Amino acid sequence: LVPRGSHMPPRLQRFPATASADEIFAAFQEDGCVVIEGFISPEQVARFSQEVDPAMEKIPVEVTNNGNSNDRTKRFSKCVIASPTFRNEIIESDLMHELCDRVFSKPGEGMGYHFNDNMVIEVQPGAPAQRLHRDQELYPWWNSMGPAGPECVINFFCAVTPFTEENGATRLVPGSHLWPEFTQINERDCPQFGKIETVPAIMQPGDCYLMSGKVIHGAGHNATTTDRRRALALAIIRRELRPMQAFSLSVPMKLAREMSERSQTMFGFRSSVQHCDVVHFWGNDGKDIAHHLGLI
Amino acid sequence: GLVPRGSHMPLQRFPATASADEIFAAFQEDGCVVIEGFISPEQVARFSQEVDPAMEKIPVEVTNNGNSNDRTKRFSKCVIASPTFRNEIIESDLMHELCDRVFSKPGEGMGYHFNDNMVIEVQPGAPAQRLHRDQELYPWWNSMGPAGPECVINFFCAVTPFTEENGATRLVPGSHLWPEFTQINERDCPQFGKIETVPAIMQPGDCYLMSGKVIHGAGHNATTTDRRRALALAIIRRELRPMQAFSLSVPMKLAREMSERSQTMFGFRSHFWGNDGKDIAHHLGLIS
Ligand SMILES: O=C(O)CCC(=O)C(=O)O
Ligand SMILES: O=C(O)CCC(=O)C(=O)O
Ligand SMILES: [Fe+3]
Ligand SMILES: [Fe+3]
Repeated sequence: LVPRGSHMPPRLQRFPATASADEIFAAFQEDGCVVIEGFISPEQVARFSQEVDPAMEKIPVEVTNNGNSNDRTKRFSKCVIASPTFRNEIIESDLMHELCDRVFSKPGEGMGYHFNDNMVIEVQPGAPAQRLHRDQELYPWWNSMGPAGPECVINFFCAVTPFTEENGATRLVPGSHLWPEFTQINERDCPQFGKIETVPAIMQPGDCYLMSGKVIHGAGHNATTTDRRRALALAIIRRELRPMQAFSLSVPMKLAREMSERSQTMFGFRSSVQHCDVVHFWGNDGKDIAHHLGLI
Repeated sequence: GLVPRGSHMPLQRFPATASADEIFAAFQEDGCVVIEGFISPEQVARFSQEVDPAMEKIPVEVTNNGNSNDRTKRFSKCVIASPTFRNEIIESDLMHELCDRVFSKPGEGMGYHFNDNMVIEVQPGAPAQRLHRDQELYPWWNSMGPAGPECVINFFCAVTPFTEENGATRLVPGSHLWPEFTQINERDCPQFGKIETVPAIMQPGDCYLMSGKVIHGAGHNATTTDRRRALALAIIRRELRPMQAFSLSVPMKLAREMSERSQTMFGFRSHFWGNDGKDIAHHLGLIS
């Protein structure tokens, strides 16, 4: 695309949502991130945006006097409550669960993952760029295991409205999941500070990128005047890690009863069973918590 | 003069009235430490009585299969079953004092919450448990070695007395400072078979605070009638998932009677475990 002799920026691989999960996972392993085009259908993504739009209108845009604050970005996590399309269809992506199993699920131990968050992230016009970071920084000890550590968290980060370089599409650093040392990206700790090359995740509505918690990234500057850049972050963690949202305590049981068993597991309405040499996480005295809740 | 001069020397003891800094210093040195009278004598007796009808309804497995349920009863509904547990035992200021030093960072509130409230009662004849570190439950933790942060700690309280014969836990002090944290088996542990233990001999109300990095295991209960009953207060970093879904099983009535700090321990109160920017205690009806 660029004239010969031009520097070539890093490559984000792209696959259709009809590609095999093995093909997409291979790219995720090589680079730490990969675009899945059509992850959500344009009709599903439009119904979702319409369904969460009243709640987004009620959230005020926060403007502050520190640019390093990551302001002018609306954030909304009650996707299940607000959106039938989200809870009936979006969280039922088999391709999403196929990839989560290839990341998180251990032999004969059931689902190895659950939801960390379901966040609509709408970056307002003029919002400053977000600091470069790894998402596993949320679990502060994880970087110390280096690239040899297991996965903490992954994110299916979906374009709800278009992602462009101008409106603040996430800037990603492919291959940063393989750097020898994982530090915070600051002047004191990161030798490459200020010299780190990123690439934007350009996406159409319904596209998503799957991104390892080991990948350096940061929301871009929204340099536009009118583009509210809407995203949906499906953040998925190991079953042994604590979620950012107490979904089982805020999502009503009426909606829990309508969930598939794997979706109840995702939100903590149903337990999981790990094997330690010769134990339930999130259980109830040896039983699945789903018994006590009436979920059978 | 603690062992005969010339002999090989083979676990410090403090009273609950001692300072948390003194108990924590020994905890840092050895990875475990006894706190005598951690729960008052009348409290542990009320507790034991209060959970005895729960324990009598637990059938005993006689399996010879080598897992931790072979002739060992385990029960986790201590808040539901015991007023003494939820009203007094969990409201120990020292427990929180020590939890703050293990887990909390300045300006960030409580850095810890409950993993489990488990009554463990080793039945007569139960084989000894496998040697393990409690942080094996979070399976990547050993890979960080002794430089890694603290994962889980356990206030392991004697409910009936612990003897060398009825199955008192065998501890390996200082195993939190070994250079490699491995599984403790013949295949993975070069020191297997030569690992030196000390038993945790305790009266009712005593406990030992143990680090999740310390190797240990329950002993064989070679007796005929002694059901060695224990109470394990497993506490984890706030970033880690509990083994019990306490905020879904403990009724809202009892949560309303908890202090703000106990609500946080059970997840009735929230960073992590929030509700779309707000404390989950708001939606639950727990903030004034
Ligand atoms: O909004 C974006 O594009 C990035 C958001 C993000 O990376 C985060 O919130 O951790
Ligand atoms: O019962 C004991 O003495 C030890 C039990 C224990 O360590 C466990 O179940 O994790
Ligand atoms: Fe991020
Ligand atoms: Fe143990």
